[PDB]
Amino acid sequence: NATRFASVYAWNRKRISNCVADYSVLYNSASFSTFKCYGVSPTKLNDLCFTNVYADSFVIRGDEVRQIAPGQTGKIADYNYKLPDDFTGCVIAWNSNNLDSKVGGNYNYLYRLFRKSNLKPFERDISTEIYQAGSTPCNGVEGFNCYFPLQSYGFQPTYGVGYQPYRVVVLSFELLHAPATVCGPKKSTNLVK
Amino acid sequence: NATRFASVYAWNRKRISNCVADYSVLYNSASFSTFKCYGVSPTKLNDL
Amino acid sequence: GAISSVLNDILARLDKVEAEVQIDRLITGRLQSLQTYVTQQLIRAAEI
Amino acid sequence: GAISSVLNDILARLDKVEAEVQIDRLITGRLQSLQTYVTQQLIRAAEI
Repeated sequence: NATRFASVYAWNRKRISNCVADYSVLYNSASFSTFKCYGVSPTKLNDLCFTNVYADSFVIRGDEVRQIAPGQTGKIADYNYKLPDDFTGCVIAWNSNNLDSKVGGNYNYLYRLFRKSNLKPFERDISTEIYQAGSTPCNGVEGFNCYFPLQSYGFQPTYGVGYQPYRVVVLSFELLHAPATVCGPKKSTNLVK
Repeated sequence: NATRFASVYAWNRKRISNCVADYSVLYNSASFSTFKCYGVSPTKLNDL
Repeated sequence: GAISSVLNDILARLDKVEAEVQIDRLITGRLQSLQTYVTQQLIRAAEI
Repeated sequence: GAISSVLNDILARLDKVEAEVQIDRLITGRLQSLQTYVTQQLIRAAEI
C-alpha cells in the first residue's frame, strides 16, 4: 500500500524480518488480481516459518505478467527481472489503471529494452549507457542502431486491460536451513516430555 | 534496391522462400532510418 | 526432482495435489533404490 | 517417450523449465538401462 511503485528497470526490494506474518489477510482479500505460489501453496503459508522474507516490488503491463513465472524467457524474463528456477515464494499482482495510468501516456514508467547479456537471478541494473545493437562501435549518446537502453510503456486509462498498468510484488523466502525470523499467526503450546 | 516502389493505396507483396535471409547485409547497413520488429529481438532472426 | 527429500516438509508446504505430485517422485525413487538394494542383497546371499 | 533421444536436440528446441522434463525422461530410461546391464553382469559374474 506504499504511495508509489518503481519502474521494472529499478524494482524495489524490501527485507521483512523478526515479525509475525499473517498471510490470511493477503490471500483471502479479493483485492489482488493474482496470487500464485511456486515452492509452497497459498493456504499453507500460515503453517510455516521463513529464515528470510523478500518482497521485490515494481509495475508492469497486465499483458506481460506471464513472463514473471520462474524459468520463462521473453524481454522481462531475459533483461529486467529474473527469478531463480527453484523460486520458493509467491507472486502478487493487481490492476492500477485508476492510480498509475494517465491520459497523456504515463512515461514515468520504463523497462530495459536492451542489455549485454541475460542477467543473473535477482540482478538489478540502472545503467543508461548506450546499447550497440548493430556491429558498429558507438560513442557519446546516440547513433544509427545505437539505442538508449530503456523504453517506456504507453499507459492511458482509455487503453484496454492488458495494456493497463499493474502493481506487482514477489514474496521470495527461504525455509528450514537457517534460523526462522518470520512465522505464521499460529500459537505455541506447553512442551510435554 | 528496386527502381520503383509501390504506393500504400495498393502496397506490393512478394513471397520469399527456398532461400537464405542473410540479415547481416540488411541490419548493419546505415542506409535505413528506422527498424522495428514486434515478435522478436533482431540478433536471433538469423537463427529462428 | 521433488522440492525436498523430507516427506513431512513437502506435506507442510503444499496442498493435497501439489504435495501428491511431489511425493510420487520420492515414492518412485525410493522404490527403485530399495529394489536395487534387494537385488544386490539376493546376489550377495547367493555368494554367502 | 521423450521428444528425442539426442540430448543436445532436446536442449536446442525447448526452454529450460520443460527441456528439464524431457532430459529427466532420458536420465530415467538410461539409468534403468545401466541398472539392467549391471544386474545382468552381476548374475553372469556369479555363474563365471
